[PDB]
Parts: sequence; structure tokens; C-alpha cells
Amino acid sequence: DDFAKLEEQFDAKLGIFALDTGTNRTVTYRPDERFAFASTIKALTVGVLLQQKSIEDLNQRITYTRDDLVNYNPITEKHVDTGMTLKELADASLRYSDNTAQNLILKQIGGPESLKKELRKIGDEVTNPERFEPELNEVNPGETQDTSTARALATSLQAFALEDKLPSEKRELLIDWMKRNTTGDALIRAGVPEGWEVADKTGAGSYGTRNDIAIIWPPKGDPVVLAVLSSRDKKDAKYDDKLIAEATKVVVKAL
Repeated sequence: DDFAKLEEQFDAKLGIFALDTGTNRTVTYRPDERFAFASTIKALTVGVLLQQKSIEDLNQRITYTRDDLVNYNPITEKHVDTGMTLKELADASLRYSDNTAQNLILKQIGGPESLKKELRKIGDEVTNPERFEPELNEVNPGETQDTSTARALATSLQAFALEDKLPSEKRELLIDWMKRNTTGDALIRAGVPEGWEVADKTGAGSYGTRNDIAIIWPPKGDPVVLAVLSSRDKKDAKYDDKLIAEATKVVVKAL
């Protein structure tokens, strides 16, 4: 099949789950194989924060120091002296994959164990958050720590973004941040036709893990939930975004 050929071409393992929410048609390929989730966890983490915080709670300014700063903080590194509101942290986390912003939000919801418990409550029995950034990326093959599957990540994203896990105004906030993501241009966005709206969160991890989860909107019809996960056999492997764009093109074709 086309996914097998992509795996061969890019020398990577692919994990795909797509659901057309209008028809219950799926496209699956290793949908239950585990991958380090990497920064895709940022979307589910804001999902849980929105469950717990009122809109006005998000105006709370969070202070942090240079000590809180980790390996990839494009926004938070620029606001040490001044702090950032929870709303600004959510924005940075989702649109820029700001790791410090993720860590600060994670603290607000009680850390990885609380995130896990909130995901279990919504019926996600698979996603296994244990760590903060960037050490949640330290995943070796065979391990389940800080991994999920294409099916579980898509379903949990669907839960927060499309279902009653959040009320409409919070669902819309989440979606708007994700629609306005800056990091996903070469991934699912590059694999959908013109006029399809995309709300995605990317991940990049060890073993050339390269992930993108999204809600995608055909010009006309119900949203499609999509998780495209990938990983490679060498720890220091580089990813190619094109794999995810091409897998998306196969998904779009099959639907």
C-alpha cells in the first residue's frame, strides 16, 4: 500500500489514524503502535487547562526565571523580566511549541500525573505522560513513557476540540490557537488541498520522531481528526517533514 511505500521511501515507521466525524470513515495505518508523542502533548495539556480554568483565570500573570527556561522557549525566553499570562503561555505553547510554556501550564494543572488522570477520565487509556519538557522526548523503542498512539492522540484531541469535554467557547479558543500554529506549514498543512482549514500541533522527538495531530476542515463537510505519527530506527535520526505531508495526501485521497 501507499503508506508502506512512504515508510520505505523515508525509512521511518508511520502511525496514522484519521476519522471523518461526519461519516465515521477512518484511514488507519499502525493506528495502535506507540510513538513518543513529543510536543503534540501541548494540545492535550491546554485541553485540560481549559477544563480547569475560567477565561479570566487565564489572565493570571505567571512569573518565572531563567531557571525555568529549557531547550526551546522562543516566546518565554523573551518575557522573563515581565512574566506572561496563562493565556499568553497557552498561545506560545500551541503556536510556537514553547517548551517552558508547556512546563508552566503542566504545573498549573498538577503536572504529568494529573494530566494522565484527566486523560484517563476522558477515556484515553493509552496516552502516558510522565515528564516535563524536554525530557519527555527521551523515549527509547519499546518504552511506553511519554508515548501514545495515532488513535488515542486523535481521539483525545477530538474530545477537547470537537466534543463536550470543553464548552463551545473554550473549544473555539483551543481551535483558534491551533489554526494559527506557526510550526506546521510543511506537515499536515502541506498535505491537504486548498480551502481545507487546519488546526494542528506538531511534535519532534528522538529517533527522528515527527508528529502532527490536527482537526482539518474540508471546504464543505464535517471535520476530520487526524494523527500522523512517525519515528525512525536511529536515536539521532533526522526527520523529513515531507513524510507527514505525503501521508496526509494519502489520507485525504482515501477519504
